[PDB]
Amino acid sequence: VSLPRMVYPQPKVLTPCRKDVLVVTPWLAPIVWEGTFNIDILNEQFRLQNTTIGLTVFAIKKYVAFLKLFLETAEKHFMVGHRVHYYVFTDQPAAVPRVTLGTGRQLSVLEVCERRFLSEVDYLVCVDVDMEFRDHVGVEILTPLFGTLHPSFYGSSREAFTYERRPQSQAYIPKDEGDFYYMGTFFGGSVQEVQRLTRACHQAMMVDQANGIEAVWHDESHLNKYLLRHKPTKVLSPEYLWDQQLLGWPAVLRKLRFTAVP
Ligand SMILES: [Hg+2]
Ligand SMILES: [Hg+2]
Ligand SMILES: [Hg+2]
Ligand SMILES: [Hg+2]
Repeated sequence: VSLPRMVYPQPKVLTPCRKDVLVVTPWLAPIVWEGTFNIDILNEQFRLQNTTIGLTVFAIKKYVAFLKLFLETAEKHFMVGHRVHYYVFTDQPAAVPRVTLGTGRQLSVLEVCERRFLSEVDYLVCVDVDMEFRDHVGVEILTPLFGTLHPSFYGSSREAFTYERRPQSQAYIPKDEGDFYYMGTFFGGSVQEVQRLTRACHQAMMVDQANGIEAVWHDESHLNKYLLRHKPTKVLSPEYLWDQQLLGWPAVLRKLRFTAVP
């Protein structure tokens, strides 16, 4: 469908969008920083497709305590105006707080890549519960396949990346390979691409088990190997995954959108 008439500043062909950061990968995937996107344009494009976003979180044992703040802040900041289905995976279904949701937003509690996700959402976003949203996280992230730059490693050279370095692991990446170091959380994409990813990692991890080896950073090591060989269609800047107690608030981050809880 066509967009309506809209009034916004003209893009400036001869002005770089940012002079401080890389805003596109060498496979031409956007890297999402504040200033790169017009949110009104993007909201129109996604609303016109009647987009549903699923948000999955695991909350097991003590981690259930974090659900209240997680959901309440997602309600303020996550995909506001779009259809959202939260999927909470928990060992304690009765301890899930009753959080009031906006219209068009729903929550399922699943007691601990089901096909149920295909018929229900267009995109899946996979995060941890011990976080809170502090600023806009919206449709600018949505794409067939995305990962987020680990906040501790975005300025690192590939040699310093904590990839799995042992050739006997399926997650092995040598010193002369690697684009970015993606954090093993906050990834997502179309349901198809997310299921392909989780299926690949799950098979690689079982191969490692049979061979008596466990990757240095577990799930995250294997995510890094997957996204090296299957380039994400967007990459999110560390605005999308921050720890301000550990890392402060550098000038390169104009927004801190989704952050560790004390
Ligand atoms: Hg710009
Ligand atoms: Hg997921
Ligand atoms: Hg896995
Ligand atoms: Hg993975």
